[PDB]
Amino acid sequence: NDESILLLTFLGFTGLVAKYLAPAYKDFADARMKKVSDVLNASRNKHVEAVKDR
Amino acid sequence: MQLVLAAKYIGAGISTIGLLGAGIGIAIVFAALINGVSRNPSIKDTVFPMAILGFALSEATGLFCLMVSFLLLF
Amino acid sequence: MQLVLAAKYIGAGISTIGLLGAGIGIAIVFAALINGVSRNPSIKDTVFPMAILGFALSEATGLFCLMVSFLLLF
Amino acid sequence: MQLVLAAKYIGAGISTIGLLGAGIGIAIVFAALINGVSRNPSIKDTVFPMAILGFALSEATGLFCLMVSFLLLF
Amino acid sequence: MQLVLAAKYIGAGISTIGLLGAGIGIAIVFAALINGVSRNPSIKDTVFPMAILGFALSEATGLFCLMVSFLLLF
Amino acid sequence: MQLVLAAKYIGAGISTIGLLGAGIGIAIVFAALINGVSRNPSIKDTVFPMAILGFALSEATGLFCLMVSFLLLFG
Amino acid sequence: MQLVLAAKYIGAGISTIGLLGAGIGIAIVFAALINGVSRNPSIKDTVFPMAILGFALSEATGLFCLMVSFLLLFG
Amino acid sequence: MQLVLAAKYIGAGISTIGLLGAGIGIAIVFAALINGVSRNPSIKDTVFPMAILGFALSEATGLFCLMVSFLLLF
Amino acid sequence: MQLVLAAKYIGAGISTIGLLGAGIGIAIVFAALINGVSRNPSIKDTVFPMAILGFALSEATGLFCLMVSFLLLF
Amino acid sequence: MQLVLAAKYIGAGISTIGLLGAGIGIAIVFAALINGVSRNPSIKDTVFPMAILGFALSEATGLFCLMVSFLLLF
Amino acid sequence: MQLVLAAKYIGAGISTIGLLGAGIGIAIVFAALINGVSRNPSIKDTVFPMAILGFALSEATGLFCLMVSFLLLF
Amino acid sequence: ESLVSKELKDLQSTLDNIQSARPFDELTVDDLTKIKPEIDAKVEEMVKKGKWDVPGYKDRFGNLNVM
Amino acid sequence: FYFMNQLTYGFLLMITLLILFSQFFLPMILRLYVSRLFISKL
Amino acid sequence: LTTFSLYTIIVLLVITSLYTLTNNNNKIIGSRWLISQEAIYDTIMNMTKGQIGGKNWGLYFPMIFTLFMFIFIANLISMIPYSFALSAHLVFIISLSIVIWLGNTILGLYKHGWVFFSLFVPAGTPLPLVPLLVIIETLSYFARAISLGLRLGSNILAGHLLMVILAGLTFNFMLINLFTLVFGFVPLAMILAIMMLEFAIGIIQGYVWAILTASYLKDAVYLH
Amino acid sequence: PNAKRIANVVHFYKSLPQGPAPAIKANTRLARYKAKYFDGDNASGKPLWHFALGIIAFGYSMEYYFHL
Amino acid sequence: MLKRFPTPILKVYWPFFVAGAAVYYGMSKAADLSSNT
Ligand SMILES: CC[C@H]1/C=C/C=C/C[C@@H](C)[C@H](O)[C@@](C)(O)C(=O)[C@@H](C)[C@H](O)[C@@H](C)C(=O)[C@@H](C)[C@H](O)[C@@H](C)/C=C\C(=O)O[C@@H]2[C@H](C)[C@H](CC1)O[C@]1(CC[C@H](C)[C@H](C[C@@H](C)O)O1)[C@H]2C
Ligand SMILES: CC[C@H]1/C=C\C=C/C[C@@H](C)[C@H](O)[C@@](C)(O)C(=O)[C@@H](C)[C@H](O)[C@@H](C)C(=O)[C@@H](C)[C@H](O)[C@@H](C)/C=C/C(=O)O[C@@H]2[C@H](C)[C@H](CC1)O[C@]1(CC[C@H](C)[C@H](C[C@@H](C)O)O1)[C@H]2C
Ligand SMILES: CC[C@H]1/C=C\C=C/C[C@@H](C)[C@H](O)[C@@](C)(O)C(=O)[C@@H](C)[C@H](O)[C@@H](C)C(=O)[C@@H](C)[C@H](O)[C@@H](C)/C=C\C(=O)O[C@@H]2[C@H](C)[C@H](CC1)O[C@]1(CC[C@H](C)[C@H](C[C@@H](C)O)O1)[C@H]2C
Ligand SMILES: CC[C@H]1/C=C\C=C/C[C@@H](C)[C@H](O)[C@@](C)(O)C(=O)[C@@H](C)[C@H](O)[C@@H](C)C(=O)[C@@H](C)[C@H](O)[C@@H](C)/C=C\C(=O)O[C@@H]2[C@H](C)[C@H](CC1)O[C@]1(CC[C@H](C)[C@H](C[C@@H](C)O)O1)[C@H]2C
Repeated sequence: NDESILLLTFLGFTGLVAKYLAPAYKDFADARMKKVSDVLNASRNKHVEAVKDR
Repeated sequence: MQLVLAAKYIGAGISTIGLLGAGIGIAIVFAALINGVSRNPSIKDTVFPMAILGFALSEATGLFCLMVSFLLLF
Repeated sequence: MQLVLAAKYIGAGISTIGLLGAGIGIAIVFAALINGVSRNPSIKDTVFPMAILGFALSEATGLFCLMVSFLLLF
Repeated sequence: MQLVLAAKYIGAGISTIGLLGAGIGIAIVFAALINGVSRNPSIKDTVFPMAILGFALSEATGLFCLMVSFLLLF
Repeated sequence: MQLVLAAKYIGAGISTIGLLGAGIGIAIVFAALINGVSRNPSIKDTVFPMAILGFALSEATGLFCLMVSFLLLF
Repeated sequence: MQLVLAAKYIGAGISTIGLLGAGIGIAIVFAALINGVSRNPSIKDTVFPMAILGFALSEATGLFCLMVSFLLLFG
Repeated sequence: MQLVLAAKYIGAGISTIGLLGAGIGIAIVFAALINGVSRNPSIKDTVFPMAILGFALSEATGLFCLMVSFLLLFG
Repeated sequence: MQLVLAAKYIGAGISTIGLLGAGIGIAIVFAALINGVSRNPSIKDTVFPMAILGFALSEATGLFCLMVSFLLLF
Repeated sequence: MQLVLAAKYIGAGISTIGLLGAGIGIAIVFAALINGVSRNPSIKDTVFPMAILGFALSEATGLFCLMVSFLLLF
Repeated sequence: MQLVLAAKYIGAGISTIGLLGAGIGIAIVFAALINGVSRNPSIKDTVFPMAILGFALSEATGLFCLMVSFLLLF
Repeated sequence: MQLVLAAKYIGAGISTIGLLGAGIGIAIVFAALINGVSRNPSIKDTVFPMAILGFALSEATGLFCLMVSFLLLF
Repeated sequence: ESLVSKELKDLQSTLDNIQSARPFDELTVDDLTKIKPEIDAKVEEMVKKGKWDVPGYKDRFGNLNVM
Repeated sequence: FYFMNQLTYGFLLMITLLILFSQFFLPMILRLYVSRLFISKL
Repeated sequence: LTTFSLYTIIVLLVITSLYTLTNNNNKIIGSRWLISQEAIYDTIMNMTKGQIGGKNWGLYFPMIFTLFMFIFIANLISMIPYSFALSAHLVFIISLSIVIWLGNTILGLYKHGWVFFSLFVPAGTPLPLVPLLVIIETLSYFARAISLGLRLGSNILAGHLLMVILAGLTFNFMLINLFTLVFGFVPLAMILAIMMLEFAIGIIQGYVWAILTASYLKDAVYLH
Repeated sequence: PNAKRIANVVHFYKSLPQGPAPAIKANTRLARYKAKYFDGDNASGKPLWHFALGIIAFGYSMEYYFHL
Repeated sequence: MLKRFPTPILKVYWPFFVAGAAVYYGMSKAADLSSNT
């Protein structure tokens, strides 16, 4: 079929995606996740420290 | 009249490449924009509102040849 | 015969690609405006009128191009 | 009859060189981008979209010509 | 008889695009004018008349081109 | 029909020089890249990917030209 | 014989766009003039003749082009 | 019937100036290659491989045209 | 017989705008001249003979162009 | 079959205008060479070889386009 | 057979504008040469032979072009 | 004398409750709305006026946008 | 043939998405913004 | 039922499939699937903040979002090979552009009445050309309308058809004698690069739509 | 001072201990799909690819219903 | 599920819907008058 070559191109593209972009996007999301969670925990930690200092 | 339609078709053809400046002009505007904001950062929101206006005025006249090509195809 | 109207159409086609120069020229006008204001912002208010001066009557010569096509189109 | 399709084909041929505009335009955009990030390493973000933005404005103009060729080719 | 006036029309068409030089240069003049007046503001009164000088005796030449078109249209 | 293929061939001819755009463009891109890496020694690995980015989807336009010159030539 | 006058007319048409050269040329000359007089305000009368000099016998050459068209419209 | 080969030959002729781009293009590269060492005599053997690589895959563009010219002559 | 002279005339037409090149090129010489003395006043004795030398033997190109056009005309 | 060699000739006519690119580029090469050696006269035996080699290699633009004509002339 | 000579004439007509870039290229060389000698006035006798060398072979493109025009005229 | 004896044990009970009731890695905004209607009220006023820009957010929380 | 088809279903979806986004999906994330900033500021 | 209507239902279902199943029972932590829409929201927010910059600027922030997502989604669904182009229809895209343009005009007329036509006089100009500068913009104002959409459509129509035409290329390249199977990989990588540029001509063109219509709302709401 | 104290004594008392959000048998013949692919733990892009296959099938079936 | 918030979609975006209806009516005229080609 003619258009089957286009499906093969799409398969190769998504293979390259799952090989390169998927782990990079995973690492970016994990970095942002860790930053947000750490700041969210530090807010409550400083709140508890200021409550104990009172 | 199996001759004038071929001529108007090739006339839309020659009047298609008139957007050549639209391919070049707008770009060099952004060129200076990249040479403008990268030199002085804090003029971004001052040069960009007129940069998009220059783009609009550049694709305005860079498109009338293309609509001439449209209306000359039909 | 049928050679007059076909040639009129192809002439309206050829006589429209001259706006290339007007488009490139107004584009470099905006480019120079950007390159100049980013070096000294406090002169924009003085140079921006003259700039849009230098814009208008630099496109006007290009504005004739499609006009010459219009009277040749009909 | 056997003249209009040959004319449509040669019109698709003549209208093809309209992509010259994009090839000249997007190039100086990337050139100015490289020059701006070269003399200012920590501004690339501020100028990374604004460059490729202009790309999608010049590239598209090129993407005009050949499609006007395509609807002239068929 | 029917062959010569159509050729005159297409001659006006091919000769119309000579305003390319006007559209480019009568704008490069203002581009350099802005680039000069931005880096040195107080020289406008020294340059701006002479500057607009460099416009007229240029664009008029380009005008000649298309007025030839008129004497080739009629 | 015995005449249309000659016009197809000359159309592929006129629709081939459109890579003038790519030839000028990728060249001036590499020229600006040379200038940048010269005036900034420690930026190469930062600009060369982007630069070659500004090659690939900067040359496809020219490709379009000859693929026209591939379809009107053969097909 | 009925083709020769239309040929002369379209020749006067094609030979008319040569003043593109003068239009760009005198313009770059005046651009450089503005760039020089704005960079050194004490040079005007020193560069103004040459500049306008660089004008005339440049654009006159371009003029020659269309005067060919003149002698191609009737002669 | 004698029109098809003459058309092939004039088509090989009209498609000659595509490498026109290369004719200027690659040269511009060496231009920067000269300006990349005048203001920076130190870095030579690092910019030269990049410059020759750019030369190679820019000339390739010049070719993709003269091989079309070759296979159209045949 | 009645076509060869019309061909000679249109050939003199198509061989005319080559002086286009000189028509631009020579000008930039004066440009550098204005860009040579504006920042270095006492340099005329060194640059002006060289400038006019270049001007003359570069305008020789357009001279040969239009004299080819004239000899092909008659 | 007298049309085929006439067509070969007229197609070789616009195959020699491929050195346009050469005529511009192999000249801007020496332009950049001059603009670079004047900034640092001591680096002459280092860049001149380099400067040339590019001239040689980049040349042939017109030479490989002018061969078409000759090949196309004979 | 009465067309081959007219075809040679008109092909010589469309083989003349190939020196176009010559009329620009070599010219701008001298421009840079001015920028070479007016910037560093201690380089005239050093790079003037280099300049005339870069001129000669580079104009040689226009030499080839117009001499092909001659040999096609006859 | 009794005011401090009450206010100290109040904060002591608060600290003893917060030490074992911090599901910050799995907290739900529904619980915040159920304990704080101020969140919903501020969102409602912000949408009605249109102050989609939330001040004091970009400094400690990066905008994370493409540009 | 299908000008009315495309245009009418497209406008239906346009009004649908306008109301849908503006009423549900922008403010549901604005809620997350406000919750984070309210836990930070306290 | 129409393929286009079913494609509209697909767009709506995918948009719902970007937030509803994304939200892990209303968690503050902002899971990975939510970070995509987080970034989209932030890059549209910080865009339209600096574009129009008005004291009351977020009021039109909903539309600048819903005009983007529609274009961001309807140009990533048809990316699947065995599908049909959604946005390549010039009629519908130009109609949407005309709708937005006429809405902006009516908004400006209802907000400023007579003085709304003060946009056509940008800055100080000499007298003998005061109407002239208005002219080009006079016709340019409505060329702004037709072009705004005509660009993206003419991109999408030029994109998908492209991926079709050269497809037949590699189809007509591998039915001649089997010796064509050697070094027949660079057209495959060329189509790969075509899809690479396709994704750009979708996403970055949606961005372009958003930024141009943001500038146009700025011009229609404020008088320079 | 007093403001932070009177704020955090109210913010904390109703907050649930730790974790605990299994929601019994969270399922509805579609919800499981979300628990398998759409939680903060897995968050893998596979469904997109899966959804792609859907269109890769759907249009193909539509192909199977229109052209072939 | 998703809590509904009363956000202004009518008292803000009325001219856009007016223009949409006007373009629908214009296309009605266009495809009821030019559909005979
Ligand atoms: C072979 C491809 C090109 C380069 C390859 C290698 C050559 C080295 C290069 C540095 C030069 O040729 C050179 C400097 O080395 C060189 O020519 C020297 C040997 C020579 O002594 C030099 C000092 C010159 O004076 C030389 C440039 C000529 O004498 C000068 C009058 C003009 C140029 C000229 O006619 O040469 C051309 C040129 C080399 C060109 C370009 C040659 O070649 C000639 C012969 C082939 C055809 C006829 C071309 C036509 C051209 C217009 O395309 O003209 C050849 C005829
Ligand atoms: C073919 C793939 C490319 C490969 C890599 C790029 C660089 C080549 C490199 C490895 C060479 O060694 C070189 C460039 O360094 C080189 O030639 C030097 C070593 C050499 O000493 C140099 C000074 C020369 O003498 C050389 C310029 C020759 O004298 C000169 C006659 C070459 C002609 C020319 O234009 O070269 C091109 C070029 C190599 C180009 C580019 C070659 O190739 C040719 C032949 C193939 C086609 C015809 C192309 C494009 C056009 C002519 O169609 O032109 C080929 C014709
Ligand atoms: C080798 C080419 C040129 C010769 C000499 C160049 C350099 C030497 C230098 C000292 C010259 O005398 C010169 C630069 O001063 C010069 O050009 C003068 C003669 C010139 O008159 C100049 C001083 C002026 O007066 C100048 C201010 C005028 O405005 C200018 C329009 C003069 C006339 C002119 O351009 O005519 C041309 C020109 C002389 C040109 C110049 C010829 O010659 C004419 C002769 C007839 C034909 C038609 C040529 C063709 C044209 C394209 O060159 O044009 C001739 C018709
Ligand atoms: C290899 C090409 C060139 C040869 C040598 C180049 C460099 C060496 C250098 C020392 C030369 O002698 C030169 C630069 O000084 C030079 O060009 C002189 C001969 C020239 O006369 C120069 C000093 C002048 O007098 C100059 C001020 C004149 O205004 C100029 C119009 C001279 C004549 C001229 O251009 O004629 C050309 C030219 C010599 C050109 C130059 C030829 O030759 C002629 C010969 C006939 C044919 C028609 C060619 C074609 C033309 C396109 O080159 O033109 C010939 C017809």
